[PDB]
Amino acid sequence: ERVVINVSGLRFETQLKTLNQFPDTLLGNPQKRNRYYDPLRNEYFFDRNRPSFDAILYFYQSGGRLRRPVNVPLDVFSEEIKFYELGENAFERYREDEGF
Amino acid sequence: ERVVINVSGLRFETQLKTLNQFPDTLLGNPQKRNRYYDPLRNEYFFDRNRPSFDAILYFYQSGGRLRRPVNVPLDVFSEEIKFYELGENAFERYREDEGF
Amino acid sequence: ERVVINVSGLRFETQLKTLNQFPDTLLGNPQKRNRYYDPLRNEYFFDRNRPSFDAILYFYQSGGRLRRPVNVPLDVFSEEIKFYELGENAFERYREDEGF
Amino acid sequence: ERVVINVSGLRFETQLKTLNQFPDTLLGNPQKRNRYYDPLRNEYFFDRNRPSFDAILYFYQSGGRLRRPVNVPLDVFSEEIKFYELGENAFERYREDEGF
Repeated sequence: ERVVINVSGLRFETQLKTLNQFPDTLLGNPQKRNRYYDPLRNEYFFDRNRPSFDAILYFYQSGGRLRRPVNVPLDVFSEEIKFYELGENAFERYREDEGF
Repeated sequence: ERVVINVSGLRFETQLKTLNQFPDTLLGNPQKRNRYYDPLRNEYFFDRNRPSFDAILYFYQSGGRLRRPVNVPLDVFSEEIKFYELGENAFERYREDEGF
Repeated sequence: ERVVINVSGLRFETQLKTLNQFPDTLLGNPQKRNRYYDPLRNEYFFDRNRPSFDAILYFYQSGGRLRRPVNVPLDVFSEEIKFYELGENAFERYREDEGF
Repeated sequence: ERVVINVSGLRFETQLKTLNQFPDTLLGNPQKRNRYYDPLRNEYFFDRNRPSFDAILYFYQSGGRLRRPVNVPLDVFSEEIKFYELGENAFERYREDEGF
């Protein structure tokens, strides 16, 4: 099943299975992701930072690799990983990787 | 209400409420933004630099965080923040952040 | 008149007047740009490098500012400015700006 | 013949001839690329990293120039060139270019 995630007009596509492998995240939990469903467009809409999302989707595609894009600052990216609820395990890895 | 902002073919989407929170800017003022409405496509069209716009929309989404993308030079970005009329408060913060 | 330039699937939009201000370039010369018209899609198609094009269109929008994106290497960008026939005046400025 | 390659929602377009010049790669071999055909959308779908793909398509357009985008880390890019089966000749050049 193909899913369309619209981040501020930038459309990402993936399979439901890709998101569902991390069920304790916003996009992996139907109950949380469905709060963001747009019934008019059959998409999930986020009125959020666009350049961070490459990395949020790749976290799922890669089975857990969390990497901040260089064109996106630390604090911006930190707020997005928290919003998408990637988990304390992933936040720990990220924190070691950047210093703090 | 969903808004489509077409910057040189790159389409951004946001909510009207997101833009309207900064009413003393081009995109937050209906009177100014409507000069750029494209009645054929039901979008606002800007024939302008594309890579700067991520940051112009995120200024609204973040409630005021103004950040220059690294792939975009200082002078290019400076001209865009002036064009979008982000305000002297925001221009001051930006100026401290980059030197000048 | 709105123009759609499809660079390898990345669609850029501008006005004809924007391109026509530099008539001695590929995109500013109807005779040269029309070799790339796609009658099925009513677009100009280039099966070329995508990240360089932001900067090729901005050269026209800015009235002549030629800048290489940082995510695009020198030799890649040099080949694109030559292909788009931006002119020896612009190529000189670029050459000073990068060394050689 | 125009081909649409959908990488996680980012659509790339090229000509079949462009891909077919490197027949010993995934995208240059009909038998391998067709495993990824999406009959509902008449596209080839890859649920993969988006920022690396500029460079994978440009490898074909340029007749062999393989370059890692700067916004994409070494290990991420290395996994994509292996997946797309660009060849040991190209992997050797890449390895010299980055160290290892």
